[PDB]
Amino acid sequence: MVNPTVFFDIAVDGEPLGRVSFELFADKVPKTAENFRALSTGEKGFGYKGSCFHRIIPGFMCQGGDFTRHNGTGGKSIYGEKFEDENFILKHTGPGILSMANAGPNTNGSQFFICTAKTEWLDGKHVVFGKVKEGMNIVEAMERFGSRNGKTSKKITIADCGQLE
Ligand SMILES: C#CCN(Cc1ccc(N)cc1)C(=O)NCC(=O)OCC
Repeated sequence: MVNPTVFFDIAVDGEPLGRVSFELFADKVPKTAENFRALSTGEKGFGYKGSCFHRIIPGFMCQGGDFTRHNGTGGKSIYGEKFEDENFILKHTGPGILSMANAGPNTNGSQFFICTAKTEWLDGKHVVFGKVKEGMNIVEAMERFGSRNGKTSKKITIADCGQLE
């Protein structure tokens, strides 16, 4: 019944930066939380380890999770290539919100974003499923490698990831 916690160890051109951990709201969005959790442990045989943050826009969000094409055009969920929008109970209330990227209704895969500002205009369009627990400072450090158009100035990778006890 306690919401799960997952971590990401972040590197910058291969050099360790720090760890960000996330509370996944499995009490409110279990299907979506489970997908992110499993992708984070790699227990299905695929997932986030080694993948990059391909789009980082300071004052907006950091986006990653495209472990098949590395640029925002790929990824897949543990349920198939895509899955439905589970619900929109949770809103984009400020920095640290963890939400699913998508390409239209009912097109969730593996891509996600971490907000670094309130993004209210995404409410009811993107499924919010977690929040940063520890290491928002590390998110803020990653954010400084982004740009207005989202292209990063150094390669930002998930060097390791998994589930915390
Ligand atoms: C290019 C590209 C990637 N992409 C389209 C996309 C997203 C998720 C999945 N599974 C497939 C395509 C998107 O990034 N779409 C907009 C979005 O979700 O922004 C969140 C702030």
